[PDB]
Amino acid sequence: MDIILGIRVQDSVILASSKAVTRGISVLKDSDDKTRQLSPHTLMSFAGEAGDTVQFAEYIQANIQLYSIREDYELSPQAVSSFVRQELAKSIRSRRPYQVNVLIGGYDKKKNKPELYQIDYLGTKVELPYGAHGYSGFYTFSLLDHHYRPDMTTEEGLDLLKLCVQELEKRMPMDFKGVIVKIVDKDGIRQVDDF
Amino acid sequence: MDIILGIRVQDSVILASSKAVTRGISVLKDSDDKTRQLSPHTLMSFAGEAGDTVQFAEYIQANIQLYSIREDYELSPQAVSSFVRQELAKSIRSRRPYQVNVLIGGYDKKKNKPELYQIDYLGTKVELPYGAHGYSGFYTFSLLDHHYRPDMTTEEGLDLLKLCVQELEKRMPMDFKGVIVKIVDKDGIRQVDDF
Amino acid sequence: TTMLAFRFQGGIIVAVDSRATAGNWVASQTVKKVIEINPFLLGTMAGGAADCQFWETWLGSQCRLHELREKERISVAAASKILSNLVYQYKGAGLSMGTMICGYTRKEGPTIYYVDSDGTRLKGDIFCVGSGQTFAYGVLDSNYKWDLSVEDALYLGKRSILAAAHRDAYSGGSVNLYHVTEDGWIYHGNHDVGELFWKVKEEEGSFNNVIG
Amino acid sequence: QFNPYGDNGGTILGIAGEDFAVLAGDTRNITDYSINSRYEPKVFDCGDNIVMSANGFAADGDALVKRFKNSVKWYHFDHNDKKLSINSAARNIQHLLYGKRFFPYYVHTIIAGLDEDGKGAVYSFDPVGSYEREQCRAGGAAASLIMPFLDNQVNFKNQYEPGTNGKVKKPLKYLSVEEVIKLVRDSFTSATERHIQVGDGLEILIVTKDGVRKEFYELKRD
Amino acid sequence: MTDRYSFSLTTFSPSGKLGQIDYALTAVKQGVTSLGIKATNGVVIATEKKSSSPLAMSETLSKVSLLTPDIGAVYSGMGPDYRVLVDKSRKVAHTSYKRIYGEYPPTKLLVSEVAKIMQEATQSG
Amino acid sequence: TSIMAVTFKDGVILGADSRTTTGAYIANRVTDKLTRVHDKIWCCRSGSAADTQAIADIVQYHLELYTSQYGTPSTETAASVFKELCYENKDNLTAGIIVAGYDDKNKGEVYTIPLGGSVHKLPYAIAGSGSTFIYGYCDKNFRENMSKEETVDFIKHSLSQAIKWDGSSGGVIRMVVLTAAGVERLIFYPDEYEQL
Amino acid sequence: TSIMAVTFKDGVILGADSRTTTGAYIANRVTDKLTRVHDKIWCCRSGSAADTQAIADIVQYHLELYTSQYGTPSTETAASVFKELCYENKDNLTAGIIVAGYDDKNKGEVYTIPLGGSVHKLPYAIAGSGSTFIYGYCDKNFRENMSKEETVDFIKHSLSQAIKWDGSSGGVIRMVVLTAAGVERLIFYPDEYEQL
Amino acid sequence: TQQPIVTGTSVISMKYDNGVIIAADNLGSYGSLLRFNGVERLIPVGDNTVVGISGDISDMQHIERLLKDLVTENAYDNPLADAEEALEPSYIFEYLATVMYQRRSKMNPLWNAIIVAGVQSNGDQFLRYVNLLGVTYSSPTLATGFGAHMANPLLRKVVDRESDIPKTTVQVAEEAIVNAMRVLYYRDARSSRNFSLAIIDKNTGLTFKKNLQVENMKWDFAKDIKGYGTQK
Amino acid sequence: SDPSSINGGIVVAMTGKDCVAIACDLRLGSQSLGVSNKFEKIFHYGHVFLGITGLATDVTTLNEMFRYKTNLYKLKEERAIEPETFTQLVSSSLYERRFGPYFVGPVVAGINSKSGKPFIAGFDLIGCIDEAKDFIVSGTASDQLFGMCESLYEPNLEPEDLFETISQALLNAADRDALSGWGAVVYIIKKDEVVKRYLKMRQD
Amino acid sequence: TTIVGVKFNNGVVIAADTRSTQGPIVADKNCAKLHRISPKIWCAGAGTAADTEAVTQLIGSNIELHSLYTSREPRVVSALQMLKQHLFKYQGHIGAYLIVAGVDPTGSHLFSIHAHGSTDVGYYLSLGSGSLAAMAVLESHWKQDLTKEEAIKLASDAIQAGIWNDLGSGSNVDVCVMEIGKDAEYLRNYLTPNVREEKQKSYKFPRGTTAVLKESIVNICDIQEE
Ligand SMILES: [Mg+2]
Ligand SMILES: [Mg+2]
Ligand SMILES: [Mg+2]
Ligand SMILES: [Mg+2]
Repeated sequence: MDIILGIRVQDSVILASSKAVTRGISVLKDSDDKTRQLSPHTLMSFAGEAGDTVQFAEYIQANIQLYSIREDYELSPQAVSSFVRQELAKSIRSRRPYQVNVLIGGYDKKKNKPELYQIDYLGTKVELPYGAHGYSGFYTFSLLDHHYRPDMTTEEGLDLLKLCVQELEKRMPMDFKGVIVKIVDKDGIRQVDDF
Repeated sequence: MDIILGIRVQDSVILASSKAVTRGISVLKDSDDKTRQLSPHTLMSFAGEAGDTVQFAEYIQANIQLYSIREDYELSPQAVSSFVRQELAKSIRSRRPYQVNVLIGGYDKKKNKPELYQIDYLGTKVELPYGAHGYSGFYTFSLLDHHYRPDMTTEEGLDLLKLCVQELEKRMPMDFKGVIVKIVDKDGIRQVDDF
Repeated sequence: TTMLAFRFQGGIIVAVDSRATAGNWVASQTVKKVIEINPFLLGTMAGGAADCQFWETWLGSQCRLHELREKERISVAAASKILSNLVYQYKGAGLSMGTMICGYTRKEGPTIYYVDSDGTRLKGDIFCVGSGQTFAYGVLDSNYKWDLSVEDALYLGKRSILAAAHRDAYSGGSVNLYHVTEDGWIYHGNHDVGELFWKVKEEEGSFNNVIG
Repeated sequence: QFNPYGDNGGTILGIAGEDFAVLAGDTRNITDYSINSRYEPKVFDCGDNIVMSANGFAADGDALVKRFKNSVKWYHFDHNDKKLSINSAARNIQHLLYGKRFFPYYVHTIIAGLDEDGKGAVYSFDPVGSYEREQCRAGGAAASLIMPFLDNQVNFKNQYEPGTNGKVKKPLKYLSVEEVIKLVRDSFTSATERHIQVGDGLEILIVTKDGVRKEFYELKRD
Repeated sequence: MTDRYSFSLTTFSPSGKLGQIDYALTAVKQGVTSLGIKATNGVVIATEKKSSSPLAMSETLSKVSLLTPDIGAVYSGMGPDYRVLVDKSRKVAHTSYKRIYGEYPPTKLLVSEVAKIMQEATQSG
Repeated sequence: TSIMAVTFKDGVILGADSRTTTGAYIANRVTDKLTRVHDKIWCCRSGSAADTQAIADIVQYHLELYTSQYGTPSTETAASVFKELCYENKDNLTAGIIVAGYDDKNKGEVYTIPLGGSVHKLPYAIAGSGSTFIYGYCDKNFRENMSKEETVDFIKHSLSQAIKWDGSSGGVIRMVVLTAAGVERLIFYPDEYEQL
Repeated sequence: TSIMAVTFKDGVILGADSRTTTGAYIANRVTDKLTRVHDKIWCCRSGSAADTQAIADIVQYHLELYTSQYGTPSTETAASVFKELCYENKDNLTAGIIVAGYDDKNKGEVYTIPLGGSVHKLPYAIAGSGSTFIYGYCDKNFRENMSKEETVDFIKHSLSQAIKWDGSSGGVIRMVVLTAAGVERLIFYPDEYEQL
Repeated sequence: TQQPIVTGTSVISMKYDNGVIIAADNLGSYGSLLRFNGVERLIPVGDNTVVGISGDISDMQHIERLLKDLVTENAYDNPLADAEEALEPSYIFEYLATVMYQRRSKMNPLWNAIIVAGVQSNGDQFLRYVNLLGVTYSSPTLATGFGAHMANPLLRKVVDRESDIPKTTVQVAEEAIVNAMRVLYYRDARSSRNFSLAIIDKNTGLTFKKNLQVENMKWDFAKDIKGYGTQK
Repeated sequence: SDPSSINGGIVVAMTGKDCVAIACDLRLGSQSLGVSNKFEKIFHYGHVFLGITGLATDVTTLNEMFRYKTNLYKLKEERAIEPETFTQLVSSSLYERRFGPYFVGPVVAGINSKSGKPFIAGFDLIGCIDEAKDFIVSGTASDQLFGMCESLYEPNLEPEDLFETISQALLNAADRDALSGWGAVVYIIKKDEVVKRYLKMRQD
Repeated sequence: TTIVGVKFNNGVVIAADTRSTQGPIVADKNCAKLHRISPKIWCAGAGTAADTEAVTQLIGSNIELHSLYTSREPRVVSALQMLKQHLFKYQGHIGAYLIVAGVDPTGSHLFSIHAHGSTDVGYYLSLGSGSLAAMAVLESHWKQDLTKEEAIKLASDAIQAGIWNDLGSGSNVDVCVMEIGKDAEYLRNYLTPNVREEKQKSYKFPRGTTAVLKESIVNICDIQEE
């Protein structure tokens, strides 16, 4: 898939992911949701090779849901991200590796802190205030480097995100058909239905 | 370059050409005019390899302008298209061929008829009621095959053209930044500045 | 090849062409590219003929075992996922498949899943697959509405394949139509493109470029 | 590097009548520009009123036919000597072929017989098991020379009724076994003239409710 | 070296005469008589074998020459000039016709080619 | 490499040069290419040194175990063990081996096992890169039932020419004589054989 | 191909087989590989037949024009013309030529011109694919100042072995004798030389 | 997958009125080197079958051992091993054909072309071919390699179809085979003068002829051939 | 990639009693995409007809080339070129591009104005002449055409019977080729009248 | 293609089959492979058909001009030298493989020439995909001092071997006999052993079977007077 962005503000993590699905010549869909809820306060967006993306995401989702039921407890975003990293690190030396890059946006209820983790298909994990995969960072990071403040509100985060998407829509050759935006905070996960 | 469309209606020829210029990663320009006026009643749009497109178009323009001055006479669209075909047919067996595809829209003042010629970089010429180059025809020809009539007005031609562009904007993966539309009729060449 | 499937008020329309080529050579004009998985489920066939035939027939066997075990009609979601999970196991080995699994159940309503040999599984309202997919999409996109009648929807699917059959060299022969309802699919005949083209040209006034 | 495949040439043809079916094939076997045999049977009676030919790479063709004949034998053992219907044989051959999906039998298979209503039946397969019931099917080297002819002379394609000028098609009247055999012979005679791999002999197997009958005809040997 | 005579040696005189052509015609006038007669079913060409010496074998000197299987030539004037023209005429019948059309040229066109060669020797440098 | 084995009246003699090259560099100029797999069954090795050493070591093991159970093996049996290894592992080996031995029942025997793993029983055999230059000489000069001294001269002269023309061959000429009397090693230096 | 030239007391003799192959097919079994470039200067050809024929034809032309101007050329001069063509066009030729000739001043001379276009004056020379198998035999059996009959026997025996081992060589053995007496052609058939 | 190293060239054969004949030369080539000159490539199985093999010699020696083991195995617990339950040519062929196709299907072929010649229990002539691909075919005349291109045309002039077989005597058939071997010696660069010939007759049984030579060769006309064009 | 099958199309020519026939499809494409249904592949220079299949730019270029050459021929010869002579001109012209050839499959058809003898001929892309008595085929469906022509053809057909034979040969061959069709034209040629008929066929 | 050349008592004979192919397809069933370089010098070609024709005609043209220049009848060695030097120069890119035969004041000659420019002399030669089948026959039946009748027989038998056994060869046998002191006799379709049998059915259609959209007269005549 194409553009996935993430930004961690004061009290939430915001993930923006493109809606287009292109199979070579034609755009087959323009409303695709490139994300899975792993737990009530943890969201994962993804992009990479066709098929492997959803297969990997749903596999992770199933494993975290299994853990949640077994222990009657939600794993911290850090713990979930480490589990995901290991799976991708394991995968890279497999017979056929998962070609999947992910962003994990979670709200840690223990620490009362939002957390954003960026993990590529090699199992390269970094915790960031804002992140992206593919070429998305090339267009957006200069704007984020300038405007980002750790004490931003969710509304300010969304405005900075709009500026990033506008720059992408201007300078990117591909039409990614806009983005679905989701917010992760203390109350859980919700979708911004007008963006 | 990318999308170039042409449609010959009752009394005019309409050429639509994309505005985007993309050099790999970035869209360098979104207002590029991919056309040259060869004579007062003959317009040529073009698409193909970078550099060769404009070089070829301007070379043709210079030659037709030279003919116009020498004879004090405007060549017919048919004569111009044959000259252009020969140049491309000559080019294809050269050391380094012009990789340029063109549409030639002209109004023949002698016959009082609009004429549209489609020529690819091999020197393959065809006279058509409507034409395109690249993948443009794959998305638009089914619409043109359905709605086209030989007795259409210029306004109806523009409306059918809008439907074609809308389908392109929906199903094409690339953002071609809209089109510049030009009309060729008995009064000459003019640009539709709102499309 | 050209196939489409779209959801609408009255269920699903499935329309396909009938041509099979081996290079420039037209091997057949009478190919069945819709597969009757069972009386309620349809599958389209693009890519490897054998891969689509074999595994969607197999899918029918898995759907039958499901309803024997669970005493309930299998969902389109579950049926499509059985196929996508299977081809995903073979990923890299060289399966070639592009199919739309189409069905109409109580809990889901009319549902279409695009399933693909690299593991893709997409739910959607309109899908078009094959060498002539771009031509069919053009007719579909400009004429599609949810509130189409069964009669008009059937024609739209027929007309969209005809558009592709005309322009795409590797599409043609005849058009097969299906209408998928909750009580099962209904076949709406084989339509020779040769005869259909002239009929549509006259009645519709389209294809003025072509002399008839 | 070792190439496990080869091309033994040959051309086969199956036509389904109203209450009969024919499966014909030339008897010439070749490699490159040499003739291996002028008479090497290619169409086989496999039992249960089924005839079969697997044209292309002969080693794969012989193996497949051998395995299917074996399948017929075990079908009888396992299912109380039940007759294997042509549709059931078709589906069974799909599984034999697709079982080698990643190391295919390099052949184009055709089987002929009668369906469960006594009507003529021909089934055509690709190398990996995709199959279809067909009325008319040529396979092998000269298939491209024969099929257009059959579309014209069997299905009366592009033929209209005189006086109507394209408005009324030539009606599709049923052909007799004698009429079909004429078209088969003419098909192979024409193919022999224009294709270097076709020649020597023509062997036709005819299937009716009475059983399987054979007919042999000479072809040009150059 | 190099041929430094790149200019015409035949030029118009004040009276409009091309001297060198006139003088060439004078050389032809001194030449031995040759003739040609056309019949309904054939053509004949003839000349005298003016032997320069009785010790010379005049059969080895061919004044009448085959150009193509259906075309022949005879001359009056300078023998050596004729001989080289016959060589050029035979070759041009092949290069500018037979190798293109797969057949020998018609009489009038071969004549036209020979004429062109003679014209060029009247204008070339 | 230049190697050969020749049967004669009293048994068989193996002969070889002593040069081992890595490209144009002589990695070893005093190599012993005559290897013992049993008391009176020896072999000449050509091809990959690693392969032929590994094979010979395995054969020596097989014949040692054979002898413990069934007594002294025949030269044919030794050749068969060589062949079995070379034939079954032909895809991963580059070995050209000549097997020579002395029985009292069968006397002197020579078997050559070329690249493919085929076996050929011969009166005499030549192998190695240098053998190409002496096919003519050996064919013209070999006789059956030669004396020990004649056979030594035949091998000495033959390998002398092989060494002369083949850059991959050289050094000393080693020989091993297999008869009823026992096992005799011979060596001939450049100053001796170069003047022949 | 198996070709050779040998100097002896009265002059020089050229020898060759008659087999020409296209892969494993013998396209010509009675080929004449002994070619005349001047009255008493001949050559043996190996490599590309097209190349060696073209070269020899050009040399024959050069020596014919040389003779018209300067009189009879030397064998050294002929070899030089061969060399000049082979060396200057080494990128586009595959030719291995032996030049042999007789002067009265210089007597029998042999020059070999291998692939690169170098020249080597020798007492005798061997070339062609079959020559590899007779380097040992020829080196051991060649003597200087042999008689005509001895030299014929030497060539006959040598090419016999070359033909025996080389599949690319065979047919008849052709020979050309160059002396003061003139030019003599000889031919020897399989039934003769195979029993040697 | 491999490459052949030591190889044997053409094997030729044909049917006649009372049996079959098969022949093959005694050479084992090592590329263009005519390395081994005493190689027997016709291997009899019992008194009713002869298997002729071309191609890789190491694989031939393996097949030879398989056939030897087949005879041993058939005799086990078989009182009629020298009678009704003796090995038939058709049994021997089908076994080899099975092996050849299995080996090609594992991408590890026996690099050979094989002709099984023999006479069945009922007196019928048996002649069938199999190669490294597992390809099989039968014909009145069969030949491998170069023999396919040069011997078959000559042998087919004697027996052009099935009906010519009863008209063909053993003297005529052997004569044709021997001539074909001469032609191959003239024209195949990987052939030798020495060859073996085997006749399997329904009346006189198996006649195995070793150490045969190509004779009556024409070479004299070579003396008149000079140069390559203009040379006199 | 293969220049001879980018655009598609076919030509067929037949001889009859005191007549010849030449026919072609009307399709021009860019591989799978159909571009034109009016791309005629038969041209004529006087009474000599030339059909050309293959790469369309070369088809157009060669027509212009032979029009050029036949116009000069006529001015110099003072007569129209004959089929036999034109055939040699095509062969000559094609072979002069031996190592940079036009990717075409030409077909000549006509009647000698003096002898009245019907004539057809075919060429490969570098000028090798095929002068068949019966029929000549060319194009992406040449295999199919060979099959139709071999079975349908019989000698000495009358003009109106030859029309049906050649039309059916083309039509059914084209319908088994993805890159041929989209219309068809048939020329029936007699010594001093030529009729041109457009056929009705399927447009897929 | 199968082509042979056979020397005999007082001349030489050359023969060929009549099949021309486009891969596995038979383009022409009665091709003429025997070509004339000069009246009494004929050749037959295998390989690239346009190259074998173009090269014969070029050398044939130059041979004719040479004959006229020298007032002598053309020699086979001249055709050969001109052919090989032309072919060598193009380094095999002109795929012409020929058998050249003829008679001239010097005598009767038979040569073969390959695309790269090499030539060979012989009493009997064969060329093409059927050359091995043909040579098998020649090696079996050729002898010294053949008569004209024996040589024609041997040559046509050699071609037949190719026709029946080589898939690249077929149809008929063409022959040309060049005898010393005589006109060369070209025997087109000397043998015709492959006539197609009568078909089982006539495929002549009823008139009006084909659907027609438009009819029109084509103006082949020039612009008219008045
Ligand atoms: Mg189509
Ligand atoms: Mg044939
Ligand atoms: Mg030899
Ligand atoms: Mg079509």
